[PDB]
Amino acid sequence: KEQNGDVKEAASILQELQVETYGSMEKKERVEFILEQMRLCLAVKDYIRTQIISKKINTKFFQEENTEKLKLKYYNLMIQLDQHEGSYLSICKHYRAIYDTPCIQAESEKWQQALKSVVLYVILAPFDNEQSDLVHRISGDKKLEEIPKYKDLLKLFTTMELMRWSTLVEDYGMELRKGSLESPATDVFGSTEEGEKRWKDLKNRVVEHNIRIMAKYYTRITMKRMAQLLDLSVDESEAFLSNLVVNKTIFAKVDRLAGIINFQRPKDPNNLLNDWSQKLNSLMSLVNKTTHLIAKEEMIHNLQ
Amino acid sequence: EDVQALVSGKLALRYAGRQTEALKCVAQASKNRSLADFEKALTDYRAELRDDPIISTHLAKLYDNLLEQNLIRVIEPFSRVQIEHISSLIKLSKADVERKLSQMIL
Amino acid sequence: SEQIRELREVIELPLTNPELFQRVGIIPPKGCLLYGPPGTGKTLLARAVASQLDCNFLKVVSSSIVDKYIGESARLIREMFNYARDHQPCIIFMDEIDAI
Amino acid sequence: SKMNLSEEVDLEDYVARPDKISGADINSICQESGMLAVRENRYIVLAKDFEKAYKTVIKKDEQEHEFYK
Amino acid sequence: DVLPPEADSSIMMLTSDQKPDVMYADIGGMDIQKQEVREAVELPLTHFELYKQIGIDPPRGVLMYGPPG
Amino acid sequence: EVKGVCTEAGMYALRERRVHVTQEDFEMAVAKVMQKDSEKNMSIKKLWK
Ligand SMILES: Nc1ncnc2c1ncn2[C@@H]1O[C@H](COP(=O)(O)OP(=O)(O)O)[C@@H](O)[C@H]1O
Repeated sequence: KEQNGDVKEAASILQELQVETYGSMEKKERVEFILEQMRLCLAVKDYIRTQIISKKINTKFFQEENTEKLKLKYYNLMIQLDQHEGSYLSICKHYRAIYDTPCIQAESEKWQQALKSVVLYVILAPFDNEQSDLVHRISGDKKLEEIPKYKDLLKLFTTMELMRWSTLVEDYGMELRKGSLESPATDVFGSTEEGEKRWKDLKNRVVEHNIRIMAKYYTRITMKRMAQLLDLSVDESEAFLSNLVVNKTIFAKVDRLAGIINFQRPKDPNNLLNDWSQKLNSLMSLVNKTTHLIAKEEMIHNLQ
Repeated sequence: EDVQALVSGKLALRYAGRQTEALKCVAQASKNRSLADFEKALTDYRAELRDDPIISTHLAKLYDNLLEQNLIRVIEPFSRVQIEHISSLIKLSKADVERKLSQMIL
Repeated sequence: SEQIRELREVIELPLTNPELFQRVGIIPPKGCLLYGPPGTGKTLLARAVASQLDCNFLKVVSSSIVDKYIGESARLIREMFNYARDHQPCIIFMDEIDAI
Repeated sequence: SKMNLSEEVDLEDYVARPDKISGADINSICQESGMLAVRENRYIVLAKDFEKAYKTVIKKDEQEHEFYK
Repeated sequence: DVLPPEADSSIMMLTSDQKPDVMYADIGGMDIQKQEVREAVELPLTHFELYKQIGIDPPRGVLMYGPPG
Repeated sequence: EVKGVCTEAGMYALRERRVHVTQEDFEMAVAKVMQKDSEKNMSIKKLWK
């Protein structure tokens, strides 16, 4: 803090880190010193070194009981480390970890924006079983209905919720302008260059939402109707269906001389014929349970 | 990538010249997997490396390998396509695509 | 005081950080040789390594595995790993490595 | 090959050396320089340690008492 | 009934997904010797018809020797 | 060790993907099978002349 930090003072502290570890780590102040150098490493834009010296921290937890404003507020720089590439599900697990202390510290603006910041981009994680049950954990909250993004998490449940991306734009004029406190929506999406990557990603997540429900409820679908149901061009639709099928995460196969694509499973002789016997066996068994039941109701009432 | 690492070495700088630059742009074309870039680098340097002391036979093996390595990646989205688009995705003429694809089924 | 710690991070840093063992790639750091007197050093500074996590301990007498045909001894290797599989880095305390 | 070296420090300066090395001790050199960077908290070999790991394992002359040559 | 036998007393049989821990191209440049051991063991095990094509009676044992390492 | 000549001479044709065995295949196999003790340093020999 003589010259208030530069490349040299980050090098001046990284050369003197473990000499205290070499004297005797202090339950608290040694942890408070061994955290401080990696925000200097972020000032020199170092990320691989940052997470190595951050992994020393993880075993010294549960000292936020005696710590008011320091322990789970330095980890707001640890999401800046995972801000870098893509790790969106991990920093929504992080927001539920720092969710607790502003509920201990009973605030209604710092804690409310913790609800705001966590509910924004659980969506922006790619779809998994881990996303599917995490939204089933964080829904049903007694605190989530303070915010009109309870509607949004309801809108991304399942079965399309009859959606449209232009209607999502008209639901989200407020994220820049008004709201109760409004600040993480300007932080996440209202930013210039980090928001715009998240702008294209939120467009990417909603079109990824619409491919799965089309595979559920359609035998075939034409090329022109899929383009107007995804609010974009036919060629950009061809690029989106290409890198998903070579990702082998959605089964589809197109036919582009005529434009008709299909979502059918690959047909085989015996499995189709295995289905006719299965409907038949369920048919014959159910009428046995039916006739057994109408024989009883005939028997009871005939006696009255 | 190690091709550029050798020719930047201090012993290879003694014998620098044209033919080492011929293999650098071939290395970059095989690095980017760009098909016509390899064809352009072959066309720009004739007496360097389309002569076959013992390398142009091996380059033809690497080029004919690079066709179907590019061609298998662009079949999976469809069951059925017309071939002027698959010439457009590969950025090449269509007649050599016909003779190459006919070799693949045979 | 010099040997509380010289043994500490030569064990701690490989078990806590296996990710650096793919940033260059070698699995290999398998521990130091504590040699000298009997004293109290063999039994007491083993409990100094027990200061963080550690625990495990168990015991290696260096005698029940040393049976002559090693078809049994290789099973007597993996017999002790039936509890060492039950955790994270288990710490097999091993007494009298070289004593018959 | 199966080791992230990632430098411009050429290894063939140790190919061209005499003091013939048994094939097991080549394995000791590359693993020692792996220790001699990670223990100093480096996420990559910088190959200024690679000189020291080479000079370490080559010293097996022991004592010989400076006697009977 | 006859149970499936075990022959299970002194087992040193590296099998049941425990043998390999290495591929064939891991060894660096024993090319005269990788070719020679393969002729006596790996080749008569699979292509046994080549020896019967000539009447060779393929060799029984191989002795390797050298410095330790 | 006549068999060792017969096996190693036919082994030379195996690495050539050949079934034909010439007289040259045997004469190379004689020097391969037949060896010596190769008593080195000669001081043992001339201590014991
Ligand atoms: N030519 C080689 N290629 C690859 N690794 C080798 C080579 N020579 C030795 N090594 C390594 O050195 C060690 C020597 O082990 P080993 O073969 O048991 O020694 P010895 O040759 O005395 O039997 C092996 O673990 C191996 O990984």
